[PDB]
Amino acid sequence: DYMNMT
Amino acid sequence: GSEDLPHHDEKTWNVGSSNRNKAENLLRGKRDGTFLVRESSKQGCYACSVVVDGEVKHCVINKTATGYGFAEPYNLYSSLKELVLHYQHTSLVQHNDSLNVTLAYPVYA
Repeated sequence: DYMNMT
Repeated sequence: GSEDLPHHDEKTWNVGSSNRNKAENLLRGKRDGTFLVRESSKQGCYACSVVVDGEVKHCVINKTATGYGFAEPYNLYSSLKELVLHYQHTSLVQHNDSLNVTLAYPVYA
């Protein structure tokens, strides 16, 4: 689980 | 000038193949904007771990033909240190409204 960076 | 920044010494923030758990250990109790870079568990990618609002946030760093970055159209940087130098003066808010910090303070500065 990583931050969404879009 | 900004040549003084600790970010120019990659050893102040690059903690090699350290995993997520080790990253979280290292950042405990650190001020907002303290950060590190490492390999990701996703083999061949890297990750940035950064303290925001007192919590450690993890962001994958893509490795693409045009460079490293967090997302298109920002996969532009020729190295991790170019990425880090860019985000020392660019808030991560342009990627996620909940990441409104710069890569301010290398964990080992």
